[PDB]
Amino acid sequence: IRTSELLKRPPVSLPETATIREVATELAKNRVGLAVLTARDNPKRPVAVVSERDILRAVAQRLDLDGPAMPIANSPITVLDTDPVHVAAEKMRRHNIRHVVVVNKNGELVGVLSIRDLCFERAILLELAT
Amino acid sequence: IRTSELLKRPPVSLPETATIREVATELAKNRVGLAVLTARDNPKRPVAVVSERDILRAVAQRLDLDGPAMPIANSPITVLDTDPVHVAAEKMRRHNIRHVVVVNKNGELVGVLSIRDLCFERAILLELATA
Repeated sequence: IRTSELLKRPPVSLPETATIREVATELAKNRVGLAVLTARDNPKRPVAVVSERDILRAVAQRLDLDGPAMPIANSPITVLDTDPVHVAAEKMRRHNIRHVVVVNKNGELVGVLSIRDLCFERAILLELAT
Repeated sequence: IRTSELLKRPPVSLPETATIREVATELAKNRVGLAVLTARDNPKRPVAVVSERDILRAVAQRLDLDGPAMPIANSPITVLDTDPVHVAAEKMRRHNIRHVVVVNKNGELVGVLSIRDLCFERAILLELATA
């Protein structure tokens, strides 16, 4: 199974100019945990990622949640749409993260894969198990 | 493999009167995503849960983050410390959640199990796949 085969929905993405609350709004609405911030010059080019974890920490620290999201963002960890799903599972495990950003050969955003997408189906489980 | 075998640290718990930001602070500190709210008269008894996802929604809705957490809380979805890990995975899948509250036979809080705990190690995946 390739990572593209498991991608059924578009990822949550926002311009790199997004506020913290704007990211939270899109994540809450789409019931997913990681948002991709995209370049001003290309909305399909990933620049950073913001997790619900980052927003949580912003709340803990009393940051202005209408301020910019980029300062709480981190560099994306990526796999290819062409990569076998075991590579996606390896990066989540080894980087201790619950998502990977799926990009194509040309570096454009294809989707985001969750550990939730890999762990529940028997066929994916058995593939990752062996 | 039992759920108790995969518990890492003591669970994040706060009394049921906790504010939203108090929950966020404790979760941020412990680097985990689910807090258990416990009964005022019994700190061992879970009454509700608040995850980073609930806090996310709170932010999106512009709630007073220094107001009570209970209104944004959910009923605890629990498993026993003696349950096989496939029971936890199934509860996560069927309730569309990424955590479960682990309790003992007397209903006391033992820990919180995450999807991270179940979904990385092969031996565990294998056991989830067999069920």
